[PDB]
Amino acid sequence: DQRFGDLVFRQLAPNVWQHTSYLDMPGFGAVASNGLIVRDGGRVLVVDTAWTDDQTAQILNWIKQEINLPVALAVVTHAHQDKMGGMDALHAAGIATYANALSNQLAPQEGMVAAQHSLTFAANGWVEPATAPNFGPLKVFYPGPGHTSDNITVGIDGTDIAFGGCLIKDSKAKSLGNLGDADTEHYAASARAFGAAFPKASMIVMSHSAPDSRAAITHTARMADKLR
Ligand SMILES: C=C1CS[C@H]([C@@H](OC)C(=O)O)N=C1C(=O)O
Ligand SMILES: [Zn+2]
Ligand SMILES: [Zn+2]
Repeated sequence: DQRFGDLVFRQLAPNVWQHTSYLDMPGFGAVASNGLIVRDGGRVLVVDTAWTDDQTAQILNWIKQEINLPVALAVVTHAHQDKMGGMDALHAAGIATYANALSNQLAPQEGMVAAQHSLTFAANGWVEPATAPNFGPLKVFYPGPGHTSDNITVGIDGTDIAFGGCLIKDSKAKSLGNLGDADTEHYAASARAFGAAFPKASMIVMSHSAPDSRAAITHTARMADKLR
């Protein structure tokens, strides 16, 4: 995997890359955050911003250089900084942004810029397709409240990659990370719903670890069960 400015990029599959940015948090130093970049025909689709506007501009620059296709749309997976910190950059590049309607409602109070468009979901978790027009291989699933009440997840058609975002931790993880906004009562169930929603997916991309096996889902759920 490749360094570019302060960011790191790793190709996970033919038309799927994972982007990584860092933030110095005081007392623990640097923290990595992963999103996805996806080439679909003549378009590129982004899943999650970087921590900051500048890092997200860097993402766009790298897409210009390594793929040099226009960015059709971004999806952000909940209203925290690792996932929405760079909404202004995307808007300034005139890229269409999408989030959970709840994310857009929460964003002002979590100090984020709302996306331009709001996804809504069926009772079974699946995105209403009207609200996610022309997402190509991106299948968006709302697993229920866990890390945040608004956390959403994205599988990529034509790969065995699903993206858990901050919901899923790594199979050798010691805790569940920041639970200050979390739904402790439903977290295990939401992790497992994410599993069942993408049952064949075998490469689980996450916010804060390198891609992992489905034991990430299992281990995260088992960890959440001990918090209920
Ligand atoms: C490990 C951390 C601390 S750093 C990042 C934080 O970014 C603002 C957040 O989204 O809570 N998230 C997690 C997490 O449990 O996923
Ligand atoms: Zn978060
Ligand atoms: Zn996180």
